Amino acid sequence: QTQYYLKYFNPEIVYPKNARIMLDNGDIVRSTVVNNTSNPNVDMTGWVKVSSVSQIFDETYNITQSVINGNLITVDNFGAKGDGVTDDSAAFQAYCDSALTGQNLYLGAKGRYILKNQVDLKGKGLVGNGCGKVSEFYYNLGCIDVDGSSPDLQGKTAFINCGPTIQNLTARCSNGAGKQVSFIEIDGYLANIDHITLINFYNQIVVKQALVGFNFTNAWLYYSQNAGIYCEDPLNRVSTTGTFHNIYFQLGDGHAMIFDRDVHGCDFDNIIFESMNGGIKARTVAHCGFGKFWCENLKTATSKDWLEVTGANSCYGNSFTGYVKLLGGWTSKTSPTLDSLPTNNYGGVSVSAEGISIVNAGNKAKMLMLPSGFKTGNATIDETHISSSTVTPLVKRRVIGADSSGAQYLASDTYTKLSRKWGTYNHGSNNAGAFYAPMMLTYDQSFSTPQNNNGWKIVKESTGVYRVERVSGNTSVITNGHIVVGSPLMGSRLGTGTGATHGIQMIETYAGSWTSYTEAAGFKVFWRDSSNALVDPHRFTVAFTATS
Amino acid sequence: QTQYYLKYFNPEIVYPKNARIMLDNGDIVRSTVVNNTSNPNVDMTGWVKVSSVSQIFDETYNITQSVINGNLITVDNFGAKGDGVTDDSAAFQAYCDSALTGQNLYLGAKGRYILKNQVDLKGKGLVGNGCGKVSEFYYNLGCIDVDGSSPDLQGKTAFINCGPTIQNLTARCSNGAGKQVSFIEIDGYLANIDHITLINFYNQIVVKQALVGFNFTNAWLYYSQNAGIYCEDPLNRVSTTGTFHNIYFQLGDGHAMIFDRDVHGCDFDNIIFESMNGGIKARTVAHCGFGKFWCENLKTATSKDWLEVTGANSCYGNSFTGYVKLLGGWTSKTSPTLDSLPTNNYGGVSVSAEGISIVNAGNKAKMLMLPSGFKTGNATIDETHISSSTVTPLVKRRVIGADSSGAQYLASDTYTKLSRKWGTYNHGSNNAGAFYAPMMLTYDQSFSTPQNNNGWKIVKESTGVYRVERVSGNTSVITNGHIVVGSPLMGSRLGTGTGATHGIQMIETYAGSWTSYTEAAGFKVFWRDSSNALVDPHRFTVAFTATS
Amino acid sequence: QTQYYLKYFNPEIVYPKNARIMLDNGDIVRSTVVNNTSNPNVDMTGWVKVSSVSQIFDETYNITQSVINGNLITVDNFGAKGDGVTDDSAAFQAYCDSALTGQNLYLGAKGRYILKNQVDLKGKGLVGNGCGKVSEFYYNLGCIDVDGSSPDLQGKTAFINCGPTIQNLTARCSNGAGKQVSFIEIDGYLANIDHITLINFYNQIVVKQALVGFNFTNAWLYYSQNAGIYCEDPLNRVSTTGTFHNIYFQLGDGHAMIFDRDVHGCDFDNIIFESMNGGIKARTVAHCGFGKFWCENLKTATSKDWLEVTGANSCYGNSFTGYVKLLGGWTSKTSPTLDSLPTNNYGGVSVSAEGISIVNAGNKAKMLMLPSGFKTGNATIDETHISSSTVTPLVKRRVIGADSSGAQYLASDTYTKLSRKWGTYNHGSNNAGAFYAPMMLTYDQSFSTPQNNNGWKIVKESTGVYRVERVSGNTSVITNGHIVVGSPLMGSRLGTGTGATHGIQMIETYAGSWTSYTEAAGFKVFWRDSSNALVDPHRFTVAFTATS
Repeated sequence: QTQYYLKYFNPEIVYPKNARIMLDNGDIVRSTVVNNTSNPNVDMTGWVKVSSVSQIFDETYNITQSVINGNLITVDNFGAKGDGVTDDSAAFQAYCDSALTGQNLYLGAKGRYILKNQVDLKGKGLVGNGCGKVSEFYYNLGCIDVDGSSPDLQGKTAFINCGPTIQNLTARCSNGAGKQVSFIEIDGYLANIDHITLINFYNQIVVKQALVGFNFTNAWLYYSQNAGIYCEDPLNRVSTTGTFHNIYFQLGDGHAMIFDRDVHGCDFDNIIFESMNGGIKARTVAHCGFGKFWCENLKTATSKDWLEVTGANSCYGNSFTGYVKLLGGWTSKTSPTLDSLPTNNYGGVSVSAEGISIVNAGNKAKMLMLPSGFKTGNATIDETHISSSTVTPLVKRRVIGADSSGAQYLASDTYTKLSRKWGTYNHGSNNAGAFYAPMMLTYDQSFSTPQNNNGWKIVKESTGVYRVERVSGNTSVITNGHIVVGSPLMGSRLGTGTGATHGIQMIETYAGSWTSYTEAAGFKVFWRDSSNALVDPHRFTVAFTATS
Repeated sequence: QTQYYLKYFNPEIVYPKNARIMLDNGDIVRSTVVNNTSNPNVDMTGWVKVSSVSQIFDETYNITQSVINGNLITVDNFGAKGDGVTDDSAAFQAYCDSALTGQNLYLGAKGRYILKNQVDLKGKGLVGNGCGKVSEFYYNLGCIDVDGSSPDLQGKTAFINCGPTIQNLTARCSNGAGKQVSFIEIDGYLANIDHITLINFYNQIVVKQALVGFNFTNAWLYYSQNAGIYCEDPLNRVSTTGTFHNIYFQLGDGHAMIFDRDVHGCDFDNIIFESMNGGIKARTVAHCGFGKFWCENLKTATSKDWLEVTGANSCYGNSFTGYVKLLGGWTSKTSPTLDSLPTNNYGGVSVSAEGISIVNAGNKAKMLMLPSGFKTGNATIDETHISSSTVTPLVKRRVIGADSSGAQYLASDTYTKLSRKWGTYNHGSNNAGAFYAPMMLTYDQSFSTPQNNNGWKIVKESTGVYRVERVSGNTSVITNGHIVVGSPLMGSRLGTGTGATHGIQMIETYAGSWTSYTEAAGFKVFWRDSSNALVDPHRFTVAFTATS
Repeated sequence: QTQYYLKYFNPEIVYPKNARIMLDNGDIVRSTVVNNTSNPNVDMTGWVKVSSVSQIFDETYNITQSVINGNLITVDNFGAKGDGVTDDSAAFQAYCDSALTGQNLYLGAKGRYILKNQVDLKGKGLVGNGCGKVSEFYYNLGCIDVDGSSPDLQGKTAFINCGPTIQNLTARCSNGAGKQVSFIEIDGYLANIDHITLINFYNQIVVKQALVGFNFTNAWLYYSQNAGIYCEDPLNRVSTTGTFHNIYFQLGDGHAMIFDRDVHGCDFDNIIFESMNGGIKARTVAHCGFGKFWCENLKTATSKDWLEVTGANSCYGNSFTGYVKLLGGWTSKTSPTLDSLPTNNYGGVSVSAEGISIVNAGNKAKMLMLPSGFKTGNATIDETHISSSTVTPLVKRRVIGADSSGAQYLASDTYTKLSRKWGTYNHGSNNAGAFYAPMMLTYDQSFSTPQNNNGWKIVKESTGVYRVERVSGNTSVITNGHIVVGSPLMGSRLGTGTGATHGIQMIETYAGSWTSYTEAAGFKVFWRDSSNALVDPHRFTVAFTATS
């Protein structure tokens, strides 16, 4: 009939260039060649389908719709339904096997994509259609929904061979309790994971080999059965330089993070553990940074450390430099106020409003600064030079008052091998002064061996005459020193109670050393009774200084 | 016919399957059924429009253009013009009400989208078409432009019920000065806000309820009239675990951030306040981390604190661990060098090149470490054990010289209940030594009650005989101690100037304690005149040590 | 003609509205006007091409495909091939010159885009099609590939006038060794750079003018010939407020980052230098934050500092608050344990497991806290008040034992201008006690001038009578003090060995001061021989305290 348009191929006809007819299925074809006698139903040489996007043009750019359709390709291009029912695993696989697709796999605008079989990403990363809250509202708008009841997924990871990107993604496992379905495997060398929400699964993120240049941020990781993030490191490569920031772990049956082996130089900050059964676990944690942690409640456990390091002396070199909030059963081995152990401390510096402290793994030494002052873990505080080769004494300066202008006066002490003093100053008369801790030394004829202080001993020279003298090898001297002789015990060690009167005489180092330069090797003590006869105490003390 | 193609529906004709005719509007329809006698102008059963994307195919994928058009949906799909003039609010609303759209609302590639009415996002997040600089160049390429002169927006927020995402967005309010138009309301529980530029508005980001798992980064927030970020928390839920990083606040008439109530465990880092009239304000700030801030100039105010906490003793537990640059009127209550108050300190640890300090809110105690040493806020420095149950003394070790090999020699002190000494060593003779601070105790017959030092007092036993003895309950002993008797004041308290000679006798703890083991309870002092008769001074001093 | 559809324009025909004919090229046109007699081959007024996307509709939205094609525009829209061979520079330029394109330039889904000529971005930012690993696998899926052998690119930057965004991008330079081809120029004021991988180039990122509000994160920067990031700052604006996080610099022939001039208030964290020939270099680094750095191996250099600051005293105010790992030749001038210099220190606070320290650029002073205690860089440790106007003494409290309940007993010391003591307590008898460091002062008639301690000196008054007296301006007093007179040197400075007996008498400040209130100005010492005659020693010591 001439009242509608419809012509099928006729073998008797010669079709000119640009002639249009219908294929037997009704689709229109256009001849691209002169003298066309080929049947387009069996042989499309010399014909094009007019309803193809390669034959549709955007006049704004003078290009085909075919070209425009290369701007963004998703799993929907390969037949994914995203309908919450149909298995889309074959469409996901076809995307990853395609020659047309780029670095990443993309989801379409709206969809709940069911997966019932493992997808091999073939090195492609994963970009979703939104990072949603943990609710059906968001799952229905955009997510990957792994069917954990699928026999082909039991004990397996849903996505393998992930590229260096996981982002902008909501992913859940439905009906997988007890089936050990993990979400994704990604290599530890070079990754950017950000803005993800993962729900259920056994291990949510499975890291292959070891971390290096691995960046993980802004993740809501809810209801994992074993771990949020799991790194086996089967070859013991040793993980390094991983960052873990802004991660919310909630209501996991296991740990937040499990490293079977060793972690060096990694950074963890702004992490939340809410009703988990474990925090971060590793064999070794070395030279890592830890910032703020908020640890609130345990799922079924009664007590757990926020950081658990299993190796002996294998937690060391760390920076615990943010406040760790502990509520509802969480504990810490990293608090500045924690007492040190002789070994197996969690080694590092700890800085928060609780205190500023520093400790090593394999020793009791620990220093803590608080608003009130200092605390030590080994009953000892050292003061020395930063340089190990410097061998001068130190000087301590301490505020003791005001000068004449009203400014703080800091007085200087002395602590050398030969002198212990504390300085002062009289600003009324403008004179320096000092308080002294003298050397004290006692003679006692009942001693088995003479008492020695700092290379000096007291010996009897003759009746009533005692030398406070230098022993062999003592080349130190007294310079203009102060001398006080103590009280004699006469007749016996207990004493009779009788008294005696003393005088002194200096012992020079060389002729005139004392007379001219007030240098002495020591001094003699002479003891006399009330008749002025020389007499021998059983015991007496002397006190002296080696400087003025 | 005959020289062009055009056939309208004719009720006398039976249209076979695949027949094509034109609707009365000129659009071509194709029959999908045999024996078609239905008028496609009134009833499209058995017909399809050939210019629909459901009838156009991409042969590369063997799918319709309709499917490909599900890859990315924007407000442009719902009639938004983005032309800088036409109100697009209805198109934005239709997007949010549509069954076809995903987690987020998207803008088209290019457009300045005018909004004159409030949009209810219905839980969808917001993704823009670029995070631009603050200039018309970027607004013209891609932004949301809220008409602040619109009566329907006065006193209201432009977008309500935002989902968990705001990203890649430029948004401004035009002609809204004095109209109190705010930009967006987002729930505090689970948010990722990043790469945004917001210009004008009253409150730019309005947080509903309280922060928890709320992450905010990389934002240029210019010219707000009240606040960049405002959290009312009307139910006093208490905000936690919010992160605020890489935010540039510039030329706001009010504050950068206002929390009407309480914030716990939040992190703030790499924040700039340039010509604002306020920094961060809250009622309570507890266990929060603060990193680097650059605060330069105030808009109209003369002086403002970078952090303003209004509650009494409600700033505590914090980490102020980055440098805060203060220029042009900004002040700080968190500097390490700030003197402590007896109460209402901004409590926390403060660490920067200005000093390392720690302070609590409700107490004067504060410790500060600087290159020169230490400073205290309460005129006191404590030194004790980390363990509160340990009750041993401490030992301090201090460099005083070199050993014979040239290495540093650290000498040990003694400070027990019974002994105060400073150790030394003579490496020439290989002898230890010590400097002493003895107990001193004075007898004075004019005292109302005897002087007591450490459980010892001096009493007259008989003429010229005095006991330096233990009082009731003092079970401590002298072991091989040093004894020095001081100078007598004879005849009166002032003294006559006459002298006397002393001797001592030990007082044993048990028979033979001193003679055999040099243990004593105390000692007697005997005083005699020049004729060797026992005499009584009015006043005299003794000095002794309880150890050698 | 009757068995197919084909009709060309015929000037004898009047075409009704909706009539369809073919253009001479075979494309169908439809008349949009009644009585159409215009030839569509020369004049398209009154006609539309039916295969244009402006004539194709998505019935789901009731809009044209033309509108949908505004959702995402890429370089593919302007003829870019992304085929690894064809120069796409003209297509990139057309995109940037187009009225249709938004804030940023976008790549299509898949392609290796060759550029042989410089592209002027015209203020558009750059968004790629993935941030890949450093391998051909990823370059083939999606990258920009700059032809470094192109003569038009020698010595030039490939992209100029970049907008505020660079993201989600992989870019390499092929065959550019020795040709000094740099990648991109971007203004320092307001930038967000994230998730990029850059390979080869001379300078990878060229920052124009100076940093301010410049945010750079998550970047793998491999094989640069001069620098990963270069900032000349030709006008000396001074760079501020830049953030550099999560950057992996690997196998560069030059530095990671070069600032020719000054940097203030910038933040660097989680940075890796692997086999580079330099770290960060700048003229001045002021008030910057440095976090974790992992520096492992040098490419050809033997030794390099991770941070190199060239100006004298131009590294100051900084926070070195993360661990810096140094392996294979990297060195540091920022370690807490490094000895201080008199000048040119890298000034700042340094906090890690190595120690907690603080130092200024232009002074030797440095304090270090370690597990064992403290170390100083200038042989001095100060203890004072935080307030510069407070002029009271300090009290130190130190654990010395236990009280009767078994709690720690902290004893208090005394260090004033007039007194030095250490407190103790006897919990058996419940008595306070103290250890004393007295003032010591010696008389010697051979001194050129009298010895003075704290405003007191000893003068001869008459035969055998000596005054321990206040000098002019000393208004301080003795209150209930302890007095010990030392041993006399008789006859000469050396001493004869004869002795003498002393007594004392107080010198009052006013009549009755000592007798009634135990206040004294000083005291007299009287010396007598065995016949009780007054005698003059040549030299003697006194020790006394100004308080009890």
